[PDB]
Amino acid sequence: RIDVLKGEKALKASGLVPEHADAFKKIARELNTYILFRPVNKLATNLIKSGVATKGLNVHGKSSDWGPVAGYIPFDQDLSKKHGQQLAVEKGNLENKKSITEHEGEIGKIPLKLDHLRIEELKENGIILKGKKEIDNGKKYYLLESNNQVYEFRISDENNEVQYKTKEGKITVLGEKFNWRNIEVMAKNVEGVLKPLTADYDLFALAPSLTEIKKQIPQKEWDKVVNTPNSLEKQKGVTNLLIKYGIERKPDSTKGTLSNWQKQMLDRLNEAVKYTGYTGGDVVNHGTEQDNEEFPEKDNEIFIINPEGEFILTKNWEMTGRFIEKNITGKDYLYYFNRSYNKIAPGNKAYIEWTDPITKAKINTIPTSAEFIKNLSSIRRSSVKKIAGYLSDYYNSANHIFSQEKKRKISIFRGIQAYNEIENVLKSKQIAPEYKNYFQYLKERITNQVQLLLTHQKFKLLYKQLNFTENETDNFEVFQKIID
Amino acid sequence: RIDVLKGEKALKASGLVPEHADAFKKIARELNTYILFRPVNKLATNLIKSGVATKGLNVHGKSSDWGPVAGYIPFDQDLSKKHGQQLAVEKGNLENKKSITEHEGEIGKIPLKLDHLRIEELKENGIILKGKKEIDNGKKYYLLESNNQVYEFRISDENNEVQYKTKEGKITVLGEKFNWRNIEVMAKNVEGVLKPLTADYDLFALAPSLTEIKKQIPQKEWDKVVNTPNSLEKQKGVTNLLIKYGIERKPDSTKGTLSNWQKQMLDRLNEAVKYTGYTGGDVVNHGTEQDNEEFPEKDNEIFIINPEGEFILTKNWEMTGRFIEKNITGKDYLYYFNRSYNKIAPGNKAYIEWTDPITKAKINTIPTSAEFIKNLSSIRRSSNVGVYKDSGDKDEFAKKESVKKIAGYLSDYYNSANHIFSQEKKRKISIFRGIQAYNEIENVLKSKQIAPEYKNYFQYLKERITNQVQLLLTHQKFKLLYKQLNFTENETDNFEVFQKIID
Amino acid sequence: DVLKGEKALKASGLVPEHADAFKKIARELNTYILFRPVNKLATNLIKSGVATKGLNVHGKSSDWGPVAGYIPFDQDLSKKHGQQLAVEKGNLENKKSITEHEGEIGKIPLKLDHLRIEELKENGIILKGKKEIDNGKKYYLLESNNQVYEFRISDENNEVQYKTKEGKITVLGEKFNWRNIEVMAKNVEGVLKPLTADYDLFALAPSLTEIKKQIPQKEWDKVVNTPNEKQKGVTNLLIKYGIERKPDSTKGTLSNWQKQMLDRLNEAVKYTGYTGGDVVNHGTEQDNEEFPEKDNEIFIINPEGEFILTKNWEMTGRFIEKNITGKDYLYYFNRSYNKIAPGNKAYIEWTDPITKAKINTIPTSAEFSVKKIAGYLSDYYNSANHIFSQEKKRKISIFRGIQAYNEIENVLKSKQIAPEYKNYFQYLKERITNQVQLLLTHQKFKLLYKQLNFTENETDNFEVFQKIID
Amino acid sequence: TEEQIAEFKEAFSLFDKDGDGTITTKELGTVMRSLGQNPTEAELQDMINEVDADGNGTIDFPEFLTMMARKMKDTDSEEEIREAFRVFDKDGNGYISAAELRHVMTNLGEKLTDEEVDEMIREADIDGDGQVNYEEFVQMMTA
Amino acid sequence: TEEQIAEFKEAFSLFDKDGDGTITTKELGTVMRSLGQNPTEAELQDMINEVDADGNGTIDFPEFLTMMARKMKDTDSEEEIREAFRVFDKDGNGYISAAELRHVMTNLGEKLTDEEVDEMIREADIDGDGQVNYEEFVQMMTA
Amino acid sequence: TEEQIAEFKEAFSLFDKDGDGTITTKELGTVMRSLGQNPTEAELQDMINEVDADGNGTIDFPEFLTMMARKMKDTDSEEEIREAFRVFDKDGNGYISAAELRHVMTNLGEKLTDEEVDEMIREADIDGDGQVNYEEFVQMMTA
Ligand SMILES: Nc1ncnc2c1ncn2CCOCP(=O)(O)OP(=O)(O)OP(=O)(O)O
Ligand SMILES: Nc1ncnc2c1ncn2CCOCP(=O)(O)OP(=O)(O)OP(=O)(O)O
Ligand SMILES: Nc1ncnc2c1ncn2CCOCP(=O)(O)OP(=O)(O)OP(=O)(O)O
Ligand SMILES: [Ca+2]
Ligand SMILES: [Ca+2]
Ligand SMILES: [Ca+2]
Ligand SMILES: [Ca+2]
Ligand SMILES: [Ca+2]
Ligand SMILES: [Ca+2]
Ligand SMILES: [Yb+3]
Ligand SMILES: [Yb+3]
Ligand SMILES: [Yb+3]
Repeated sequence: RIDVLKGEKALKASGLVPEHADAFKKIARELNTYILFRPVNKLATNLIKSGVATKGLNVHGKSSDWGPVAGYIPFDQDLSKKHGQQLAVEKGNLENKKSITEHEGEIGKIPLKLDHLRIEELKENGIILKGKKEIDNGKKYYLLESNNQVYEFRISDENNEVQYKTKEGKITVLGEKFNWRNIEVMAKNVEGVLKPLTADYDLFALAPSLTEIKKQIPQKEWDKVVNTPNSLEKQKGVTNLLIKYGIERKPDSTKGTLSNWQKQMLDRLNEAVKYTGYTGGDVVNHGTEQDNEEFPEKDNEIFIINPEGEFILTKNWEMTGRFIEKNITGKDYLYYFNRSYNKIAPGNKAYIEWTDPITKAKINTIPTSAEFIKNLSSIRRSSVKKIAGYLSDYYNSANHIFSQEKKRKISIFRGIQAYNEIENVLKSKQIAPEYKNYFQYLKERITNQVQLLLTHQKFKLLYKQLNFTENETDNFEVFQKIID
Repeated sequence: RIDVLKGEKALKASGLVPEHADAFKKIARELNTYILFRPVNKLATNLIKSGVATKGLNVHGKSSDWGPVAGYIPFDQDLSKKHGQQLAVEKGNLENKKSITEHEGEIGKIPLKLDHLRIEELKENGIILKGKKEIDNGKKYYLLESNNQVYEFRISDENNEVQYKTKEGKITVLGEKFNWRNIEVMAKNVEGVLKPLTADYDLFALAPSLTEIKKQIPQKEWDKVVNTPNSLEKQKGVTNLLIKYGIERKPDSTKGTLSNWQKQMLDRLNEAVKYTGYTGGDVVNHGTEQDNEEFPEKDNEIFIINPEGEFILTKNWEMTGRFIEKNITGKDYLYYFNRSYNKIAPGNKAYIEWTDPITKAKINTIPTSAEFIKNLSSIRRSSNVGVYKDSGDKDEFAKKESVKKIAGYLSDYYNSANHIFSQEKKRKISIFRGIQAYNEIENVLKSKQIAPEYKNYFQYLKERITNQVQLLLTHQKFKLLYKQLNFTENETDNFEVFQKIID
Repeated sequence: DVLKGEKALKASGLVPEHADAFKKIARELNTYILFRPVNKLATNLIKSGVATKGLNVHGKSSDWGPVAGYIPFDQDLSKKHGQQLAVEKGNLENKKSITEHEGEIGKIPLKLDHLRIEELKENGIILKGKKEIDNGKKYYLLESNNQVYEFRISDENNEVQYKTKEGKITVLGEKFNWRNIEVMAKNVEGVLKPLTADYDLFALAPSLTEIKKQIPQKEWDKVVNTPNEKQKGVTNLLIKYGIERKPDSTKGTLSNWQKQMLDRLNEAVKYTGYTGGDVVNHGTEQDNEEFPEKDNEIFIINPEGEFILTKNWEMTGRFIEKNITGKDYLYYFNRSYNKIAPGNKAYIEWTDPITKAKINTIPTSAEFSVKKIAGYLSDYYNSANHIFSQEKKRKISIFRGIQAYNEIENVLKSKQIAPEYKNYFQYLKERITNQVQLLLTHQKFKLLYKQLNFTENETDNFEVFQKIID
Repeated sequence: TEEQIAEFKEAFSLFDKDGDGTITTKELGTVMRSLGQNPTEAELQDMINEVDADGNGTIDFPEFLTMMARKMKDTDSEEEIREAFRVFDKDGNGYISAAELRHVMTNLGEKLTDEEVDEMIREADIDGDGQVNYEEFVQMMTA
Repeated sequence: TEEQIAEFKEAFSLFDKDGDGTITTKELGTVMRSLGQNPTEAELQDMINEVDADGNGTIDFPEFLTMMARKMKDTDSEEEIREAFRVFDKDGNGYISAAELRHVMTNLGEKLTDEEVDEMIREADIDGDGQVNYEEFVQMMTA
Repeated sequence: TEEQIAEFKEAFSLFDKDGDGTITTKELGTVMRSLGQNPTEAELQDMINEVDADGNGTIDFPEFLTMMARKMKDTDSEEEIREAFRVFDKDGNGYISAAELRHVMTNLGEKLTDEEVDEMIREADIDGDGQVNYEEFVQMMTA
């Protein structure tokens, strides 16, 4: 039992527009595939529902969750959710400036106008309050308050444009100060007219049923594998067929990096919400998060819609991990996790951890020469050949003509072989402090692996009785008998 | 009508030393040229007047506007105006460290000494207050206060050196904490002696009279161009002199990037203030801000001195724009605005907007074959590079309909050959050429959705081509006359019907 | 104006026993030992045998809250608390330690042992407060005068957890509920053990005798037994075995003798009962050229065995000057001093006698048919000069200087000379002036320049000047 | 710059029924013309002969990229011109009018007649709109 | 990437009794094999002949660095595979079992018999542990 | 190393009545000497003959920049020396005195006489000031 919210309560925290979510159950079910969304700016929801357009990959400015511009994409990113975070604000603005220039006529900015109804919406949510009136150059304004301490906001009675200025003696994060001026918001060009943008639905991950993936594979391209006398070169093409149509992903022009089935699924989603009335366009604009390798966001609450059509909301990252494990990656569903996890994401240096079974095993599994070499590469950030060779001997596909009983033997030996060509390197010179550890490590691994193969059938115990001294098909003779 | 301050009140906000400003009226007038200054550290003014030297391009540390070191250039940039801004402080210091090392013996730092009179000046301005006395190692000190909460300052009675330390439990922006220690200030080497520096007069922009620029042109060279037949090459001749002598600029060694007339004007300015007594040296050390393309500063208040000799102080950027528009760039005066405006300044990523007519009209203007082929490049940043030919998945198709014609047809629109025809003719041949391109384009979109953004580029061209044509037409008589025209068979025939259609 | 004994040791941060133990080595090896400050809240942990951080861990320790004394993974819980850039730079460092050194370094939940809480209560760092129950689990709040975070400890396993206060925001602009406090740890025998501040050594100044002892009796002889180079044969046997330093990874850049001196220091501490291995993991700050730290208080233990604690950098400089670099002891100061350290752009100043008496002159351009460009004019220090007599030299010298006085120097009005060059030549001239009066006063520049007229090849005026020796 | 080379690359691959990337001098001109230039047949020879010693008449990018790397030297004044345009346009309407052309001229000494003026405008005018737009002002300054 | 070239550099200097840095084709294979590859003698010729026109049989880094700069193109799918491995391994034990191999298969249409299944495992299995570890899953998908 | 090359560049162009940038071996020495070096006529040949196979006797920068790129290897100890100087100078006056030279020596074993000492100072002394300044200490340590 995990502690996750369900239905109504969860949808509430998801941020998606109810109608849209309900509409999504349909696709989740029909296509038997889990749909997971990253949080959605709650103050964005209503805007979305009212048909406002959402931001695509050509807009990386962060939305706002406070003040009159709440729900929109303020040009001045210190008015966004990243308010007060110098680096984020700065990185945020550069992004907007880029959106404005590298995409002229595509994206632009426009003054924020708070419609009569929106002010109301905001009053309820307790975000801002229409206050006392003010007159400034023969012009009528009405102050708009917020518990914020740096800025002061007001709205024009005529055109309903909102303006803001820095408070007395107060200073912007970027160390600015200014008087009354319009609040610009990111907008996209729609039919020659510039229309404001708002948060979109960011997909955390799409987990389809293996079967659903099958439908992606062409009926005779699969048979040309299924129906193959051989077994090895089959299990390969069957896997490569999973990859190509199920796993592999590619950088689309504006949809970011996503796969092909994902592209479809994407369209179904946007379709679904348009049938409900969404006239803003797409609500989902790109690949998913597990492919967002440069700037991974680690959210606490994930909103999941299972192929049943139910609503679940993981409470915390650790939990989201469980859910995915118990109900997806462990239940015949296609799933791959962000390649940056367990590494330092290049873009924002994020370090999001995730459970990776392959690693778990590392401790009991001797390495391939490549890994062994590539471990000597990334160990050069600050020298002998029979080892990497032997490791290449351990993993030899030639073994596919021998018997398990044989295999273990030849392997058990090959391991002991390497454990030797290694033991003597350390018996040799200290070389580099960290290189010493690498071998004390290999040793243990090689040890465990061997010791493992042995308990499969019958380490150091049988290590005192073996040869080092004169090298061909002879030192291997004694061993044969030793294992029996 | 604009809300700008004038005279005395404006001068007050300008920061320039009164005498110096008055002295400037002279040059503004005499040379019939607008002079615009960026704000000047008000707490720097008096220091300047008292003959303190100003900082040149070899010193990028920011001045201070509070505390005892107000007006000077503190080595510890957290004592400057950028106080409390970690990144700015840090960037500020690196700059000082550089000034100190990459310019040894040229620039240096020295302890700040507050002269008996300066303390007084500071007391009036309400910056610091001489407080209680203190004795610390047999040495007499007098506390100096400030409404600041991080630092504490005191001054030596003997040599008048000011020291400062961080308050109890308080922490520096850079996360430091230390006890009493001298306040060092940037200084320059003058005759083997190190003298303190202060804010200089940064010129926002210099707008001279076209005529004044004429005096720059050698009367002979103006002749070898004003004396010739070719009516068209008549203008092009002056245009290039106007440039060569007033528009072009170059990177000087220490004066940054400025033009030649500007170099002169610069000297007149420094001359002028020396006539009044300024013994510090130059008060103006660099080209104007309009050439400061890497790190543009966007100030709110600009101080302008018109060729009349009056003082104006724009209240805000938007206003400064108007002023310049209504009284300079629209009144026969030479003016060019920072090339970084409307772009992302490379240095500080600033994005200062300015009104650029050329653009404000590129909506009713048809693109150049080049002002197109180049776009196709930029828009090629949202895809992978490979082969222009054969871009489809199918092997039966290898070409995006109207590949080059759209370009050529644009090169046809802008043909200098048209200089032998009549306007009436021109509009016609052009109006057509446009409709021609609007076709070779319309069919590209009619062909395949090629790239999402490439689609927009054409929906754009379309509109433009549209406006341009529709514009030429209302000059004399769009889609209305688009239904009745040929596509199907391509030489001097589809052009015949058109002829009559326009009448 | 420096603290001494007990009082100083108190401020040093070292574990008393360890310091006392150090007197022994300082004395025995006649060598000054200088330590940079040590996190006071780290002291006790060290003493209780906790392991210290080596160069593979650059996260900063903490000096407040339950995690005080350790290396929090979340660097906003460290001493750098509240310093966005430092926190961020700190974390990246931890992330790196965790990844680029897998299985070597790791992180683990912080557990506050029954005694530690007590220790913390005395130091007045945290207080065990009211109880709390959260999912059938028993917790006890731990307070701190901090305003951003809130801490609690589990009664079962004694794990400490923390969360951000209501409406409060992390420096990095975060907010989260209850979660474990992870701490940097190193792998020890397959088990992950927590780390703490080490004993970062400031400097080491051995009795000049000691570096001799370092030299092999042979290599020394082949130059001391009248092989007179000697004059330079010594300095080089002084360099290679006393000044020369080189990288090393586990330890950083340091010197052979230093390496040894390390070992003795470490061993020297085991004896007191220190379990967690080494406390001195790497070369001295004077070789930490990329990211120099400028501390206020330095802890010094003189070859006598006494304890001194400089109060401030300016003072630490004096101490070193009066009692070390001026008293026959080997010492070299961080090569980054007086320069902009590359790594952190630090600019720590130090007194360089060489720059002291910098009123002298040599290959400048350090400043960056018909013979006029050629000729021997920029070579004041003519090696071939030991042939002349001290008098000739001082006499000829002045001449060579003046030779440069009006060389190509009077070119003060070549086209448009920048105040930068003039300033130099000027200065240079200001040098040649003093770089003469001395040679004079030794045995008697603004003396007589009217008795000098250089309007011909230096050879012609050569005779002149020699006649001016009067 | 990146865009620079990027631009020369766009046109180059615009017309090239060669495939791999090698055009002829029979079209080299059209390229430089579509890319905003008006070279004379005399200049299209002394260059395609200095660097192109192949004697085959085949041209690719690396070669072309270098030719442009020379011409675009004392002509890259694109800026100065654009600024100058803005100088004439007093009313800031985005176009240069006769009245405007007058002032600039008269203020520079050359006093022109309402006739001569209107002559220059028409000459420079290419669309017949009765005014000079930047694009036109450009051609007129670099033909 | 840096590591990429860094990797090719590690092995290259691993075996080279030449010194300066020049090996032979008599060992070129061993190198590519120790670095995780199984090239055929037919491919080790048509390449060492295109770039190596020296006719000496001497090879260095800059040359080798380029060959790898081609092969590692439509094979760098290391990721996709590694991910696929994780897809089969339902129990997340780090190894692929027959039972597991079954599901993936049956769920993809191909219904296999407890015999055929155990055949595939045993074929792919290299150590005889009775299961497929990533390393093995890799070889089986590459070699 | 920017400054390094920058330094070798300063002197190189200091004397060169060639113009473009090509000097002779008749002056190559003067260059290396003005740049702080004392090479022997024997070393100024075996090098200007290995890299300079032109047989013309013409030298430029790229060539020179490489020669220096070799000599400045086991001599760049500028640091170590400078530090050593500071070690002798106990009084921190910036100069090395006989008294000082004594200690360092006696403390290193070699007990010298007030005579021998004063001999070394004078030998190392170049200006006759009766003391050794860093510059001098340097020359004395160069060879
Ligand atoms: N496949 C992908 N390709 C590129 N970027 C991606 C991909 N998937 C995710 N990202 C990164 C960011 O997705 C958009 P972004 O605007 O940053 O979302 P957000 O931060 O949730 O919006 P908000 O700020 O409007 O709340
Ligand atoms: N023409 C130019 N070329 C290059 N840089 C320029 C030009 N004009 C201005 N600059 C750049 C920096 O100007 C000086 P700076 O001293 O940094 O000004 P400031 O910030 O107003 O000084 P203050 O800090 O002394 O108040
Ligand atoms: N010889 C050297 N080589 C390289 N780096 C060095 C050397 N000597 C010192 N350093 C740099 C930093 O020493 C370790 P560091 O962990 O940063 O100390 P600290 O700052 O005192 O730790 P603390 O944060 O735990 O109090
Ligand atoms: Ca106009
Ligand atoms: Ca026109
Ligand atoms: Ca498994
Ligand atoms: Ca196996
Ligand atoms: Ca001395
Ligand atoms: Ca001397
Ligand atoms: Yb998104
Ligand atoms: Yb300035
Ligand atoms: Yb350390």
